Amino acid sequence: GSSGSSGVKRAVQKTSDLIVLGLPWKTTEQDLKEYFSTFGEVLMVQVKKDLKTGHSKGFGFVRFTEYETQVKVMSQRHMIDGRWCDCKLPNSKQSQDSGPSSG
Repeated sequence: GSSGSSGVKRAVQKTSDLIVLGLPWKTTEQDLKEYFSTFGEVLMVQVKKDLKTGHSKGFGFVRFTEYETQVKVMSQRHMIDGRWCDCKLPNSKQSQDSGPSSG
């Protein structure tokens, strides 16, 4: 079958906001700051929540002070409150709107 890639999308870039998927509800922005702070120092913390049910979307945005910290974070996984969470970079697929919002 057709399968096999040589050198995945690799482009030079500096520290950037990382999106976390598989986050619990109990865990909030304030809690995430303390948890993530364990790796070093939290530079940015945010938790996305729905408006239909009010329950967290299960994902949010976070940024570390050191690029090495954020990079090493995305490399390995982390168990928050016994829940499985993964850190990945935001792609075109998900483009959170801001300021100028049509509507």
